[PDB]
Amino acid sequence: RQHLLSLTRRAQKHRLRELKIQVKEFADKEEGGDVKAVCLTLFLLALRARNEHRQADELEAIMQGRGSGLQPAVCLAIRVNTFLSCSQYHKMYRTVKAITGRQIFQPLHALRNAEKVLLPGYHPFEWQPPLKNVSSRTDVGIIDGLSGLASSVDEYPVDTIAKRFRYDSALVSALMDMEEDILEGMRSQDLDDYLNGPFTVVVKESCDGMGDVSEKHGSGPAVPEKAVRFSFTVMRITIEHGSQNVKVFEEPKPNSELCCKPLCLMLADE
Amino acid sequence: RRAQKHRLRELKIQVKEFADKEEGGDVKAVCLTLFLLALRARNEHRQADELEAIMQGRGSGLQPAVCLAIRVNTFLSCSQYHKMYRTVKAITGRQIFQPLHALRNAEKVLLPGYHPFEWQPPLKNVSSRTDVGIIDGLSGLASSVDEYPVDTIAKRFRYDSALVSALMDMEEDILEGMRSQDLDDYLNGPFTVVVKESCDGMGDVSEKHGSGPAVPEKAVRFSFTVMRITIEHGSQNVKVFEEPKPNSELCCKPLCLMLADESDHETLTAILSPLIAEREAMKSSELTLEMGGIPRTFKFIFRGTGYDEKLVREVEGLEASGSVYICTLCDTTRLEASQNLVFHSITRSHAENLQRYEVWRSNPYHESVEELRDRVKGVSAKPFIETVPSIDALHCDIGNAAEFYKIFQLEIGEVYKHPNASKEERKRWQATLDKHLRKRMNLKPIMRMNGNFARKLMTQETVDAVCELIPSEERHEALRELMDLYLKMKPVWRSSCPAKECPESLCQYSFNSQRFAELLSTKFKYRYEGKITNYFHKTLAHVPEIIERDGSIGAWASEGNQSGNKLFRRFRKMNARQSKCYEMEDVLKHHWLYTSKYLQKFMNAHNA
Ligand SMILES: [Ca+2]
Ligand SMILES: [Ca+2]
Ligand SMILES: [Ca+2]
Ligand SMILES: [Zn+2]
Repeated sequence: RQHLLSLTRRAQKHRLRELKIQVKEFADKEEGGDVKAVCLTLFLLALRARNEHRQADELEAIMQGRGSGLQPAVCLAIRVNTFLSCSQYHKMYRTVKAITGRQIFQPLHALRNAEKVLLPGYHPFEWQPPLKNVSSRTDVGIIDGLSGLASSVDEYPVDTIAKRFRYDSALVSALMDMEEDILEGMRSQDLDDYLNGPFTVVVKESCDGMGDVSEKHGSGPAVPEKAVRFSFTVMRITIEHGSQNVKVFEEPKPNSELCCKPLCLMLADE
Repeated sequence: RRAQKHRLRELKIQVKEFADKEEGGDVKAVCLTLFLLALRARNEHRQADELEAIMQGRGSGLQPAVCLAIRVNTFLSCSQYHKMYRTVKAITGRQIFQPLHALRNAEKVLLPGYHPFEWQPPLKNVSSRTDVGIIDGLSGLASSVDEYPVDTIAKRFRYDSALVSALMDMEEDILEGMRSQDLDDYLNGPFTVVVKESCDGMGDVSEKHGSGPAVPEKAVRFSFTVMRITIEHGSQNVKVFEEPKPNSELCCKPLCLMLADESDHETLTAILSPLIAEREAMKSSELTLEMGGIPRTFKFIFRGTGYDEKLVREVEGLEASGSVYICTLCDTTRLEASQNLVFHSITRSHAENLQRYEVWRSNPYHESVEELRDRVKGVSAKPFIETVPSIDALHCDIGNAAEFYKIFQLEIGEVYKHPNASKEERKRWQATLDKHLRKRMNLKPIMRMNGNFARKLMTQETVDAVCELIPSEERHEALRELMDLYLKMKPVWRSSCPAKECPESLCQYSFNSQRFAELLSTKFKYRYEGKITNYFHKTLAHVPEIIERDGSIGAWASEGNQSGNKLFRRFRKMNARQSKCYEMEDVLKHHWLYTSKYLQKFMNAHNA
């Protein structure tokens, strides 16, 4: 009844009960069941009466997800490319939060969710004609690499732990990881962005056995331990537009450490 | 814009008339709280709180101390921190994190050799400069082809500079302490500081850079910990400050660190002679140091306690640990320890050690070696550091737990009935106990007995399990009672303040240890007839007096240093320059930072 900075959440509630009544009724009858946008514009106008387009634009930005927010993909990029771990990222998160007051970084589960979108096994795709001897599922993630290899005391002994992606799902993920660049190159070559022609991809796959990936996690020089990575890269995407082929996309630096996507990891002598 | 103006002018006139009449025309805060609550309704507390901030107006970014705290308590490199910085700056558009040079400037303040201080009287043989930070630990040790070849890289702070930086690091905390104790902020009483000393020779601090597991290299880190600060208000000493977690990873301030075996006694003494000179100089002086305006007079008490038995015996001039003179507190023989279990006193100081070494080297009464060594109770070396008579706690409970593990392996085999077996039934007994315990408690056995193993093994349940492996009828109770008493005893020393954590155990400890001694002496004489291990002498006979002399036993222990070893390795590979000269002062600087407190109360801001 007196002021509002000191009036608590429910004290203000009882102060403007009737404000809330009128605004909610008018909103959900005029905008067809909505109150967010109307109270948003209401506060924008009632603060812009004091010509504060700085704060107006800042608030429209936070409503547009751009500014002091770090959308989860961005924080995931930082945590990956900075080699942070989850406990350390949580330390930094809570510290920046408690000091600033804002929430500049995003919590861990908002990174797991934004990660699920970037691995393989998320998008719906379909082959034609369907792939012989290949499954039809579309949520196939990290398969065991042995591929159901017979592992008992009766068959040829094998202890090489190995993980991999399914080739088709990983290739689909690698393509929808660069959808944006595909579309940008499509525009740049003066092509109708609404096109679905037979895009000819050109991939370059390569395995290379590395040596001595073992360490010293303890008091002992454990053993020589070798690994083998099979990997690939989307070298060049072309389309058969008109009567010719045009590079919708060409890899800038083909043989770079961060354009060679991993596909299979095994611990075995090459 | 014009569109929404038209669309909403009705609500406009409605809300404006109603809010102008209701609260007096303060539509600003009214509509503010309106949209706040409306947006919170749909669980948008993120956007609601950031809008509360944007209207309040505050702290869009951080200040350099916080960024420094983050990259130190997160172990970021400089390339990585810069990468994160520029990413956030380009995405947000603001500048939340601070550039690297800002963090170097905010770092120059928290390292030692920044503040002014004044010793009065001056420190004998110590310089008077105040800006001496990281200096070569060899202290100008002559290194030519003609000298005793030394090759140990070693960095150190000057001891007084280190203490000055620690004190003006915990300035805010001890000011808050005086506030809480109903004293004056502007009081300059002679603050007596009580510092703990701890040196521990961590080993195998190397890593394979290329091919070849050849060389193992060791290290030594000498460090201290401000343990309490106490002003003498009027005619009483009030505890302005006490360390919450005394033997903790991150209050053991590093002071000196070197790459050299802990038992390379010449090198060790070459490195630690200057430090001992400095800590002997600053025992008859008073640090004058302006702290929050007004200047204060500090006055120190050093206590060397973070020493495992090995270094205690090495740097006090005592025979190696497997001698006949077992206790480093009382001069008694192992045989006489087993005859008389708990009646000993504490009678081995440092001045006594020096004087006995003088007796040895001089040999005043002209007697052969085997009665001279009785005269000098096993002191045949010149004492080097002044440590105090005390028992470690970590190694104490580990040793006692290993001895119970041995007793278990013996009871399984019923060594009492048929003694003197061979060295195959021994391993059989061991594997039996191992398989049995791994089956019953998922307690997978290991060789280097750590603290988790000792923690799990020393439980009434473990004896209740292993009791199902002895054909006897009474060894059951003869282990049950034994474990009962050992557990009634463990908190007394393991506690960081047994006076106000378990005073019943403390007032019964004498009776419990005496009964424990009787029980070992009667139902276990087949083992403790001669040899009794050192820790079953310390634990049994000296705890109820180490308590009355120092308070606790758990606080004055080496755990704080034993943990820091982790950090070292990490730093040495993640934050260093491989230069073999800079590569060690970097580790030492970063460890000093990590151990700071003006940053731990930033990385603990989420709680408060
Ligand atoms: Ca190769
Ligand atoms: Ca040691
Ligand atoms: Ca150690
Ligand atoms: Zn003793």
